[PDB]
Amino acid sequence: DSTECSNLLLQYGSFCTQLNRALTGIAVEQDKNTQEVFAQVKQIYKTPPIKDFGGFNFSQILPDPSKPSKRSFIEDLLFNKVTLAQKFNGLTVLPPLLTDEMIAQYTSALLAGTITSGWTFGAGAALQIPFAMQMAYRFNGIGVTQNVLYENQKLIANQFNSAIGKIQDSLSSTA
Amino acid sequence: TKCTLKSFTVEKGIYQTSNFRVQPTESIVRFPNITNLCPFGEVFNATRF
Amino acid sequence: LTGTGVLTESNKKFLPFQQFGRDIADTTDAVRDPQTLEILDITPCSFGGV
Amino acid sequence: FCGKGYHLMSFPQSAPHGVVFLHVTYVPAQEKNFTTAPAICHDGKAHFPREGVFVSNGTHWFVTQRNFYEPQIITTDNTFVSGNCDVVIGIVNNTVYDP
Amino acid sequence: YTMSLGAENSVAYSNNSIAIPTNFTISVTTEILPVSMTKTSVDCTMYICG
Ligand SMILES: *[C@@H]1O[C@H](CO)[C@@H](O[C@@H]2O[C@H](CO)[C@@H](O)[C@H](O)[C@H]2NC(C)=O)[C@H](O)[C@H]1NC(C)=O
Ligand SMILES: *[C@@H]1O[C@H](CO)[C@@H](O[C@@H]2O[C@H](CO)[C@@H](O)[C@H](O)[C@H]2NC(C)=O)[C@H](O)[C@H]1NC(C)=O
Ligand SMILES: *[C@@H]1O[C@H](CO)[C@@H](O[C@@H]2O[C@H](CO)[C@@H](O)[C@H](O)[C@H]2NC(C)=O)[C@H](O)[C@H]1NC(C)=O
Ligand SMILES: *[C@@H]1O[C@H](CO)[C@@H](O[C@@H]2O[C@H](CO)[C@@H](O)[C@H](O)[C@H]2NC(C)=O)[C@H](O)[C@H]1NC(C)=O
Ligand SMILES: *[C@@H]1O[C@H](CO)[C@@H](O)[C@H](O)[C@H]1NC(C)=O
Ligand SMILES: *[C@@H]1O[C@H](CO)[C@@H](O)[C@H](O)[C@H]1NC(C)=O
Ligand SMILES: *[C@@H]1O[C@H](CO)[C@@H](O)[C@H](O)[C@H]1NC(C)=O
Ligand SMILES: *[C@@H]1O[C@H](CO)[C@@H](O)[C@H](O)[C@H]1NC(C)=O
Repeated sequence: DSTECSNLLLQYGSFCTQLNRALTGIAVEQDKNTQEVFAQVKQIYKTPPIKDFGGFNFSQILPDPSKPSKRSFIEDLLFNKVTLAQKFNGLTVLPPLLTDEMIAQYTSALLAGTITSGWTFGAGAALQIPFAMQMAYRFNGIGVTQNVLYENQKLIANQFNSAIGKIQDSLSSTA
Repeated sequence: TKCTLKSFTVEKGIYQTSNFRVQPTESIVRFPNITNLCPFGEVFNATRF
Repeated sequence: LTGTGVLTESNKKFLPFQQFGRDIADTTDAVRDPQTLEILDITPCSFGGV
Repeated sequence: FCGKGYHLMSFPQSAPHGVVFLHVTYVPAQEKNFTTAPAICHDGKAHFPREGVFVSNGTHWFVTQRNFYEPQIITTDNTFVSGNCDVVIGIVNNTVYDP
Repeated sequence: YTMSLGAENSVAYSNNSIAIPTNFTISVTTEILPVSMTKTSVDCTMYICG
């Protein structure tokens, strides 16, 4: 709010301008990191069923239907558990170019494509595959024969459900 | 190179060197052909200011 | 203008009201000598790229 | 990571202050639905595919690759024998030809 | 405009359905990546003394 503002700006403005270009480069770099991690695939998919993935319960990591937010229950706990011009003498906080809603939508698209299509969805047109047959292919990729999976499908489904329940209880409780 | 690095021991590689190796000893002055004295006498000694 | 440097003859034209010439980034590249009206380019004593 | 699709090769070419990659990649052109099953129950024994998945056209069954529709008749060379038909979920009844 | 998430698509998950390609396409895509920035250096004698 000082007087002779034009003279002081003309005398010392390009130094501050270079520093502001540096900070703007930092900000667009962070936006580039966000696009680098959350935008592998541009294809957007949706998951109609909830409990036909070979007995594997997916209600809480998939986004729940019939809510204005595309957020899941686990992501609800994630945003809940973390606590956050004249006031800062001119320092301002630029909003992210990708808002949290589209970040949640990108995670939803990644989860939907993964569950519905295995590794295929990023390559091209999505090819549907059952989740059990996908698990058979992942076990074959590891080195164990797939015949174990179809011999103990309910056991692996129960272990996965118990594990995600343990993660839910760990995130829900104060820690 | 030793002077710019500020050390007697200099390692292997390239080293940009800055120093006035020249040190010139010649001075030249070029002023115009004006040689008449200024009327400082009139301004300073004027009988009436 | 007092300084140590190397003088160079260059084809730079000055308006009569302009005696001292400044290049980009406010260094004095050119100057008009009073005795002889040739415009003289100013170059550093050491190029410094050694 | 390397172009878009299943990757075949990449040819580098220089550029002033840069490099350009020409990625030769494989893309699935057309799609077609098929009925699928995890295993085949033949002679009281469960048969799981050594490579590929089971697809069905009409009533008849083949085993084929994930990335190309090349239907081959099911053989004891194509599938391996393990387990029993009861423990597997989603098994269909069919036959296994043997050479 | 609102930023495009991408092309909308829909696939129907089923426990007894598979999608196997019947034809294939061989495509050449272009990816351009910068390598180096033009190297600069400063002459201290010129920067300080002139
Ligand atoms: C998958 O798990 C969730 C939670 O782990 C189950 O949600 C529960 O649903 C019952 C009714 O079906 C409610 O009484 C519980 O309160 C819910 N739990 C929570 C934590 O909200 C969900 O039912 C499971 N899926 C299936 C198909 O059973
Ligand atoms: C699915 O495709 C196979 C292969 O073309 C069909 O099998 C052939 O069917 C014809 C007529 O029934 C026979 O003459 C051939 O000998 C069969 N060949 C093989 C390789 O099996 C099969 O009938 C088709 N199923 C349907 C009706 O969709
Ligand atoms: C596949 O074939 C087996 C026998 O080869 C079928 O098992 C029979 O099922 C009937 C119907 O309940 C029973 O009455 C028989 O006792 C069963 N036989 C044996 C040996 O278990 C089986 O149902 C067939 N599967 C399908 C889907 O048709
Ligand atoms: C897969 O797609 C290719 C297109 O690249 C098809 O090749 C075309 O075949 C028709 C019919 O003979 C020709 O008229 C075109 O000239 C071909 N295209 C090119 C670029 O040469 C091919 O037939 C398709 N395969 C199947 C099984 O449908
Ligand atoms: C200036 O004038 C006075 C007389 O008014 C004289 O006495 C004096 O000497 C003069 N100064 C000079 C520079 O001669
Ligand atoms: C000064 O005098 C010299 C010779 O006495 C002459 O060559 C030069 O042009 C003159 N310069 C000016 C500005 O009068
Ligand atoms: C597979 O079936 C679904 C639902 O019936 C349909 O929308 C889709 O177009 C089918 N796939 C092809 C390649 O026609
Ligand atoms: C497959 O999904 C359909 C659709 O609800 C269902 O009727 C059928 O029982 C399911 N079969 C298995 C083996 O899960």
